[PDB]
Amino acid sequence: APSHVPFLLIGGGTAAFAAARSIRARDPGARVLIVSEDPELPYMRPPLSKELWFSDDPNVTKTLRFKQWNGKERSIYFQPPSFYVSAQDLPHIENGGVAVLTGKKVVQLDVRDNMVKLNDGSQITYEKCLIATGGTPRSLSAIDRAGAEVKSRTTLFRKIGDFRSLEKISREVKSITIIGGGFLGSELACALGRKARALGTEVIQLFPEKGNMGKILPEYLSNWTMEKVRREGVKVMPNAIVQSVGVSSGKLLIKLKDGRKVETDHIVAAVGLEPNVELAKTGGLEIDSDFGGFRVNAELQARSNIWVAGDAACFYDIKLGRRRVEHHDHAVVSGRLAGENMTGAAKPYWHQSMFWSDLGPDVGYEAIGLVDSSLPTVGVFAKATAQDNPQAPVQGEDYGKGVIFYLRDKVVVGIVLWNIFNRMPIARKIIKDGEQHEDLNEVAKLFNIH
Ligand SMILES: Cc1cc2nc3c(=O)[nH]c(=O)nc-3n(C[C@H](O)[C@H](O)[C@H](O)COP(=O)(O)OP(=O)(O)OC[C@H]3O[C@@H](n4cnc5c(N)ncnc54)[C@H](O)[C@@H]3O)c2cc1C
Ligand SMILES: NC(=O)c1ccc[n+]([C@@H]2O[C@H](COP(=O)([O-])OP(=O)(O)OC[C@H]3O[C@@H](n4cnc5c(N)ncnc54)[C@H](O)[C@@H]3O)[C@@H](O)[C@H]2O)c1
Ligand SMILES: NC(=O)c1ccc[n+]([C@@H]2O[C@H](COP(=O)([O-])OP(=O)(O)OC[C@H]3O[C@@H](n4cnc5c(N)ncnc54)[C@H](O)[C@@H]3O)[C@@H](O)[C@H]2O)c1
Repeated sequence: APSHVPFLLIGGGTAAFAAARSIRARDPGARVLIVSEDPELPYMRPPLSKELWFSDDPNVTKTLRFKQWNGKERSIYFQPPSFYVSAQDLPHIENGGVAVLTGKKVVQLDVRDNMVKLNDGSQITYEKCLIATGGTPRSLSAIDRAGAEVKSRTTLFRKIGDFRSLEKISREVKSITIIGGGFLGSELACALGRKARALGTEVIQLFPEKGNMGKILPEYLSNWTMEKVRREGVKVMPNAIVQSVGVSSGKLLIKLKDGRKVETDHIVAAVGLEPNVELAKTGGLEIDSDFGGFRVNAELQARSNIWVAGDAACFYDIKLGRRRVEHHDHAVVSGRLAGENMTGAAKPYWHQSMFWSDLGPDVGYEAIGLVDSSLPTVGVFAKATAQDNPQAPVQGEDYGKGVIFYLRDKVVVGIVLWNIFNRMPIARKIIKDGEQHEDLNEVAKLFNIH
């Protein structure tokens, strides 16, 4: 660990890596240090809830290689270890390169003196710095307030480590319960459901909302989705409010506020994330009270010499207003954009990032913009043409293929492409134009629906 380094990147996930690759591309001589709390070198997370589960290789938990949707096999890691330079070496080695100081944590930040202090006492000074701290899984107070007995049987899910433990458990218990109906809970339910199909074991998913992906999708579509998650071999329990959790003769017992009791062997809790904003205290950086995370401008800049990117960044979108996005692709785009800006670029966030998700073979979608079920929607499908806050939506209908528009005024500000491939460039085009559209059935033709 050197005492000075030109570019300091705090946090060793997706955003930070994208930043490093970007800086090097715009300054082929650059010297970049990543300080990373995790012992692991930068890796992507999506395969931990999706592809690593569907691998036919039994060695998959050691190899950590997966197949992409298009044949090509690869590693979970961004680069092979042999592509980074030592932390000690980084000041000298000609041409520079990227170093990763693994297993250390930044615990104090002094913006005045361009300096960080590590948890071991080390101090580093910097010319340019990026916070890319990500966030931590939220906990359930019903679990927080229980005993060792309970907590020992409870998983949060974020790291490679978590994928090794849960994969092991799935192979040796009879029943697992997922608590949460968002992205992680739902994707996990499917992966575990396809696994339980072989052994005839059970998988329960329960949550407060009426159906999966309640905070993202309109009610009709969220309902349609839940039915598909069931068909993956999952026992879905909507409208469940967890009251308490204890053990009874070696088993977990979940008690719902409705009087029902759920018995199970293990619990995974997917109930959102808390953005990692500890450094904001000592650094004296503005936190956003509405969205959470560090408040930064359109260029991801907080103070001079310091930028924020990824899950921890609340930024200004010139086109869609202030936001904070927590998705893989956004981490890449914003990390890459901060890299450019740390090497003088000065460009505002403009190329919109996107996301995607899959729940069994029949639910596959991509999305862009402000995609929030609390906004008015207009949806258009190969069966019906439904509006929600050309008529009001009917559950039980066929919703296998369509596009859903999310509105502010007459302006489309978010789109979800529902089992439709290869039309993302047009979704981008529509968000960018920001026209007040007369008839959205016209706009929908752009996506081949009809
Ligand atoms: C299982 C899983 C599946 C996902 N799948 C998808 C998907 O399919 N599609 C999609 O769009 N998104 C998905 N996401 C989101 C994706 O994982 C991105 O990683 C995340 O949105 C952005 O990563 P980031 O670099 O901003 O933060 P992170 O990847 O969280 O990295 C931050 C790193 O900083 C370290 N750190 C924190 N504080 C400090 C500190 N103070 N000092 C030093 N180090 C610190 C943390 O340990 C962490 O390693 C998924 C997430 C998970 C967990
Ligand atoms: N495909 C994807 O984009 C994808 C996949 C996996 C993970 N991720 C990321 O992983 C992170 C965390 O995943 P997540 O699904 O936990 O976050 P999330 O925000 O999607 O989940 C929020 C869900 O937590 C549940 N919840 C909140 N409070 C609860 C409570 N008190 N009791 C019971 N349930 C409660 C609700 O069901 C709510 O919908 C997110 O950043 C997510 O974007 C994304
Ligand atoms: N779009 C997706 O469904 C998807 C899937 C996995 C990962 N990602 C991630 O998103 C980022 C860039 O997005 P991208 O859209 O250019 O990724 P990509 O390179 O996979 O896109 C290529 C095209 O493949 C299309 N496609 C056609 N048939 C598909 C199928 N059967 N299953 C999945 N996709 C199919 C997608 O719609 C996309 O337009 C990358 O980080 C990538 O890893 C996207």
